[PDB]
Amino acid sequence: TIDEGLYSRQLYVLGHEAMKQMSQSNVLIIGCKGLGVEIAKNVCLAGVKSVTLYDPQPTRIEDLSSQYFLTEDDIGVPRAKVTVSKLAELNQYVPVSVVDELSTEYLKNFKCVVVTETSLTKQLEINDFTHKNHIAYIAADSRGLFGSIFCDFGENFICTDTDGNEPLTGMIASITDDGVVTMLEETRHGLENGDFVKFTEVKGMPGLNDGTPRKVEVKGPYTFSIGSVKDLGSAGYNGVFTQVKVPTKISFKSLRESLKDPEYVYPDFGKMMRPPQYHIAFQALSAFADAHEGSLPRPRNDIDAAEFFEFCKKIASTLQFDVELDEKLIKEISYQARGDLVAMSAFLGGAVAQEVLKATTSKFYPLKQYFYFDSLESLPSSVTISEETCKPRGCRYDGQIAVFGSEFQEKIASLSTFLVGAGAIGCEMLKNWAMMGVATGESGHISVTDMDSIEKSNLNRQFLFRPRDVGKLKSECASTAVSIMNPSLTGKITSYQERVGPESEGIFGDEFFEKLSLVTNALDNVEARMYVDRRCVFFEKPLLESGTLGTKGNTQVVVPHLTESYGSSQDPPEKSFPICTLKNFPNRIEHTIAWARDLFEGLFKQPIDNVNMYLSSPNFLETSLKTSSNPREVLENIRDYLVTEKPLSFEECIMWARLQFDKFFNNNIQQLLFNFPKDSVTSTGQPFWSGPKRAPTPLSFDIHNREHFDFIVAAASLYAFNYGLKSETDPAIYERVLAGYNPPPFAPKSGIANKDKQELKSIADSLPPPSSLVGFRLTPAEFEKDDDSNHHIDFITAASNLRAMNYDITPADRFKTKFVAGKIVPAMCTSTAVVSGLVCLELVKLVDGKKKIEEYKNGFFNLAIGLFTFSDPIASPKMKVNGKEIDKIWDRYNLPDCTLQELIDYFQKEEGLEVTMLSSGVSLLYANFQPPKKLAERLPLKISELVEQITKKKLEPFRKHLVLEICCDDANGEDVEVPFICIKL
Amino acid sequence: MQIFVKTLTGKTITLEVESSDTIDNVKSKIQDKEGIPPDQQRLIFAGKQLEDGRTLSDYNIQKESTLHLVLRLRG
Amino acid sequence: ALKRINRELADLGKDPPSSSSAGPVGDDLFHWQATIMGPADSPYAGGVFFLSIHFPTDYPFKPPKVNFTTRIYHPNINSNGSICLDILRDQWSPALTISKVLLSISSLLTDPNPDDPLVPEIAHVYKTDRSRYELSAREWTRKYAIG
Ligand SMILES: Nc1ncnc2c1ncn2[C@@H]1O[C@H](COP(=O)(O)OP(=O)(O)OP(=O)(O)O)[C@@H](O)[C@H]1O
Ligand SMILES: [Mg+2]
Ligand SMILES: [Mg+2]
Repeated sequence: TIDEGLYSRQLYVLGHEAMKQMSQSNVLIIGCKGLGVEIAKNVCLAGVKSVTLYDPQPTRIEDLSSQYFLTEDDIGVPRAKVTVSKLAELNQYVPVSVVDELSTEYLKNFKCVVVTETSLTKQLEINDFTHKNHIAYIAADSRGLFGSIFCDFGENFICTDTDGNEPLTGMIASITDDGVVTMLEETRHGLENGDFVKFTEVKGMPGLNDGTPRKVEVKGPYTFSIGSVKDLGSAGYNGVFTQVKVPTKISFKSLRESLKDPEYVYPDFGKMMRPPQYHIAFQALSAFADAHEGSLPRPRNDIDAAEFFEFCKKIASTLQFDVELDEKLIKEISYQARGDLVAMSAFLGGAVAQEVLKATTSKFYPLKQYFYFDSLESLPSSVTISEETCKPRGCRYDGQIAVFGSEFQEKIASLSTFLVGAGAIGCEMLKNWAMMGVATGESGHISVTDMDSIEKSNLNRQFLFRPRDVGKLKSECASTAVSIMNPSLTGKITSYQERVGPESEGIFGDEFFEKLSLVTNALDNVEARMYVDRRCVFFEKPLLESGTLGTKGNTQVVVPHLTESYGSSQDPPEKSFPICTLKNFPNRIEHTIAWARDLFEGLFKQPIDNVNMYLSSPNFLETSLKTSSNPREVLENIRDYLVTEKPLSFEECIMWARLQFDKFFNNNIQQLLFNFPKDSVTSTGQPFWSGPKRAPTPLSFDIHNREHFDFIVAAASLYAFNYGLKSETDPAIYERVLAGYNPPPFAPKSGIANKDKQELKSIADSLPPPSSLVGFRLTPAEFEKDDDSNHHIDFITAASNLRAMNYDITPADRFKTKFVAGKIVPAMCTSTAVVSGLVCLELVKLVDGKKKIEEYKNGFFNLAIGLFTFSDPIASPKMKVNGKEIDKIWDRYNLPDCTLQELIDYFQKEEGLEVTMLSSGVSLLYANFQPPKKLAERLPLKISELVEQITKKKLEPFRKHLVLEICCDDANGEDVEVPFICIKL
Repeated sequence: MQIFVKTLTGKTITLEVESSDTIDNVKSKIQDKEGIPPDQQRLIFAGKQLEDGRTLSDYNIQKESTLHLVLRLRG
Repeated sequence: ALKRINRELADLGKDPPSSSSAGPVGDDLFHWQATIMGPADSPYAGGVFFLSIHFPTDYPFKPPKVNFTTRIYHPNINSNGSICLDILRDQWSPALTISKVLLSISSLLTDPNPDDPLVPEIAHVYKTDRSRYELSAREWTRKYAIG
């Protein structure tokens, strides 16, 4: 019942069972400030059964510092009543309600309870009931640059998946009678001792196919031991082993019990003495609020700080904590007590939403139990922060001014950022910038570029779009939405529709890039990341990279002249398969899926293109005869798709589909078996079809079978779409037409003047002339995974399953086929929120212009296990050039537009280096091994003229610089690396 | 001494070796008897894969030990 | 990338391979047109084969793409010229020069590997009727690899 057209990306992270159990749980959220609304948004996007809000406090202006669903026309109204209407629109399957008053017994109606902005007495009263009644209780708080999370899921929490990784699977070479199991060649099982596994498709030991779990004894990286298998058999040949995961019982402690004896989680191992401080500090904050009518300490107040420190001392004495309090850190928490930032709110909201999903679905390992986080390193130091500058000014930025001050507010309001891409991370970044007031001054500006369009599956994690917006451009909708969120950004946002690449340099030129302040990437492909990184390096602009994958996420910051570039942080490459394995000898479902995709392309895409080009290019045949690798293939395809096998109705499409079935699943396998019989042996006497090669078996077309019928339907539908006919789905027509079918006789063949040319000419003169068919064009089939009615994924699934049946491989359903064929990247809304929070926390460091490299942090996290880590950026490598210190990345040579000979003389004299190679992009301008005549012809030419002549392309009018890569040798002959040259045209 | 090497197809080859013999010598014997290049021989004993450059004694191989032979084939 | 390619090209220039001659196409450093001469003691004797080499961006951390252009009747080479060799797929390391790849391809021409073929019919003919395979190879290398 799960709408796979909307939760397509989320299911690959959670699963069908997880979401099915999640859609039957009720969540109550107490408190509806920035953190509360963020949690509610993430939960609603997640897909819980319902959400209930409870916050009777009337709205105030400062509450807009982080609440993005509030407007200045709502001042004086309870936040819940004005937020429910806007929240109910995020997802149509998640009702949202509001309760006027909250009685304790009412709490029995819910499955999870989230508590924010609530005093300690109320937290204790709620927890004393939600603990013994087995209701999940999550309490979150965000004070300035500090945050706290507490989780309590009862005393008998059952966790099914403990790490979020798929079960370990592997292919078995053979199993002895002693229980020794070995994988295939150079294959690591990766198992540990004590695990449970099950065996399937094991030959010689059918008993092991039942699936009963067995102990695992790891004897090495490639072998392990399972015990004694004497009774079931003596030796097992081939088969597949799959790991079995056992549930874990976790017993939590109530809040009242865990106040005295807390259990901490350390988000960073470089500072592990702080969380004991924060545990005292937050309780002191609650006590101080209770002692002054709920009024937090004033910002940067010394009297309130002293009273707060006295309260901290009192609490430490009362709770018998043998910890030496840190006066500086406690007073810092006191100063920022009334702070409310949007980056911290977004980060903690993402974390708490993930915790709610863990509590509801009984999946992943939750926090146990306290999680105290701080980003105090983000506090600016180049501006004046004091009690006078941090006082509220009666504006919507008070929640931020109370932490950063008015001078830093002015610095923020004059930023000119550039966001590349408008995906989920782009939407979150735009929300954060709108809330922070980025580029709201006279000199501020924002530019966002993205060339994609909104799809239905994107609405699950991109909250700035709506179902009515499907089909429109992302950048325009995002700009309009964020202008609605913050009216001050009206006319301060520019949205482009251009793909960032080499061809867009005419728009994102030097004039555009010299006015920016920072660039933030929200891309999803490595090529664009590398290109943007190179451009930023050339222009020396700070860069913010961020990536997500399911529940994992990472954020990196690049600072000019200080840290290394994104290039060197390149990830390991991807996986591709040899042509030999795909063509003839597959052994996994991925191989069959790739083969099915190639078959689809070669059946419904390439012949159509050839026919269309023949009917468009006047001289196509002659060029293809002497250019195409297989002109005979092209001519035969044209003939078949024009005259020989042109369908006239749907019955002929069914006949053609049956013929293709026989041609691809029955005749090729017979030919392959004829070439390599099942009893054949290698040159060494070893059997051929052994190990990584599986003996295929021809398929006989059984109409009653489901897979055959699916393949026939899919092929007929695609052929009709290619010829623009009308397809049908009733089985009656298929059964009727395929009943009277006579398979043409087929036998394997051993093989054994200008006849070939005369054959080609005979094919050619049979083709109808191009003039006879004018305006007749065939529609190619462009692959589209997201559409469920285009018969693409159905065809791929059918072909993959049939080929798996050929080679005795386990077939896969449509879910796995769609995941593999489309290269879908799993994604989550919580990961997006967390990465956006981290990036925006680094942005305030970038604005302040911190110089030391120890003040920046690259972040990594994995929410499936509650892991967070932060490490300093890597410094840019240095080098010695002519006895001088040179940065390898952030240095360049600036030279005028001089002749090549003058450039060589300058490098020989000024730098004392001999130029041996000079290139501009992918063109070799000059080399020391070229013949003297060519050099003498090229030496007296200017650089621009030389480039134009070599590249056979005139320089564009907007071009203003040339980046030259030069390899030069020293006087002794030792190669020395030098930075690139920036020729100024 | 004598040892037995079992292949993936259930065959048992008997070899006359010494505890001090190197793995290279055993792979050479297996190539001489079955014609499998040493580079493609993966010999396993007691859950540990024998590596070139060492001796049988290094792996605690004693009288009438049993090894398993598999073949690593490229694409 | 570019620096590594230039180093390899300069090394090739200094030492003439005699049996091989590789060079960039036009002035593009990421597209070479290599030449291989058929071995004397092989069915492809007296033949010139032209190969297209495309270097990846992360070269030499990634193997180059090598495709035949002259039609050849070989078990491990299909009609499209795709080559079935290990050093180009997994054994690739940031230490092998293009000269090593050309020498390896010449050796592959010297003796095919029918045990793990790419064109099953050619391998079957090779294993069953060697003389017919030799005749076919001579006919093809005379029709396509000459002129
Ligand atoms: N070279 C590029 N220049 C500009 N924008 C780009 C470039 N490459 C990708 N993008 C944008 O990056 C965003 C990718 O985000 P995301 O992957 O979440 O969305 P999607 O690709 O539409 O979805 P899915 O990955 O689920 O199919 C898209 O807006 C795409 O337009
Ligand atoms: Mg898209
Ligand atoms: Mg994408």
